[PDB]
Amino acid sequence: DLPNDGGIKLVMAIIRPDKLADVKTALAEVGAPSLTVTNVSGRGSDLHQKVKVECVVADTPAEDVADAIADAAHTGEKGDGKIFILPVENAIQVRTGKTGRDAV
Amino acid sequence: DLPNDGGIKLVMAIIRPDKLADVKTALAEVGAPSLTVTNVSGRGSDLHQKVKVECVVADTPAEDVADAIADAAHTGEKGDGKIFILPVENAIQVRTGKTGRDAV
Amino acid sequence: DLPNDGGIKLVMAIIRPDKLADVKTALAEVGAPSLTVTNVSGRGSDLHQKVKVECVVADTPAEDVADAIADAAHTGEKGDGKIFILPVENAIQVRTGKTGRDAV
Ligand SMILES: Nc1ncnc2c1ncn2[C@@H]1O[C@H](COP(=O)(O)O)[C@@H](O)[C@H]1O
Ligand SMILES: Nc1ncnc2c1ncn2[C@@H]1O[C@H](COP(=O)(O)O)[C@@H](O)[C@H]1O
Ligand SMILES: Nc1ncnc2c1ncn2[C@@H]1O[C@H](COP(=O)(O)O)[C@@H](O)[C@H]1O
Repeated sequence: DLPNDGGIKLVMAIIRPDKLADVKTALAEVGAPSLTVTNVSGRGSDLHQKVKVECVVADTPAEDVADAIADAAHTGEKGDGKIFILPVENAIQVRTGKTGRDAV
Repeated sequence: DLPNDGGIKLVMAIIRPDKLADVKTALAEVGAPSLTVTNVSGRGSDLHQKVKVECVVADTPAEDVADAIADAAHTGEKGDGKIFILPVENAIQVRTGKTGRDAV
Repeated sequence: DLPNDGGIKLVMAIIRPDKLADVKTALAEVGAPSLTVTNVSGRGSDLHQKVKVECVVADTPAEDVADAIADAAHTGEKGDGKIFILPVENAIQVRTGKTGRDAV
């Protein structure tokens, strides 16, 4: 019935640093603006600089958030990166102590 | 019977950098001192600097660890952050090769 | 039948920075070269510098990847770190939009 089967998901993307601006805009547009960003490096297949974007979601289908990130991060060249979806079992809002999907 | 249903959990917190000291103390007090820290930035709702604290736990209830972090990280102002709990299926101690919940 | 029960896994290692070179080589040798690296700090049991290595895998058994990392990261001294395995529910290749285990 509910998005994400009434649960919580972590959308974790590794993308090109120069695409972060467009990804932020895409996340806002899809209604899930919250995100955490980490400077990382990697290789697919000397490491290349990338950025990790993490969005924990509940109200918004994880697949919709992943699509929004992927569309904005895309260039068509090797090195564009990947998005992964992981399960999250609980969430706690530090300011209030509120827990569960409504804390996300 | 066992804490965390006899399994392993990742407690992942995104908090204010200035609260890391108190969070370290709280983690020690609750008996789960091990942690990994990452410099990150984010927004909720220009990114703001935050810190990610990760604690993989087995012997200590994940909820107790989350509460300890949340209490120490709290200020009452927007920007205090969030704690998320994710499942961990296995753990390996590099020094010994020991595996399972006892490796955590 | 398939590796990882036909699913996807995240292998997340926290190791000594000076072992990253040997870990990269070990990952290539085991046939799972892709990785993402993060500068982190931590304590087990003043934080010490460590490196986080993340490998999302499907075709290669997660346990085999963990063993490869652990062998290369090992020194025998306290501080060698840990490897954790987490479930991943989906993967998307940004360049192509391809999804599922074949996107990993
Ligand atoms: N299977 C994987 N596991 C971990 N990180 C990955 C994986 N695939 C891609 N990455 C990250 O995403 C970046 C771009 O991937 P790619 O477009 O496949 O070359 C890499 O440099 C890594 O940082
Ligand atoms: N749903 C979320 N997903 C990812 N990161 C989040 C989320 N909510 C909060 N954060 C992180 O936590 C910080 C503080 O959150 P807040 O107190 O909600 O403004 C943000 O700047 C982000 O780094
Ligand atoms: N249970 C844990 N949760 C989170 N990080 C850990 C844990 N155990 C070890 N670490 C990380 O791994 C590093 C080395 O661990 P150790 O060899 O146990 O002292 C620490 O400094 C932390 O960064």
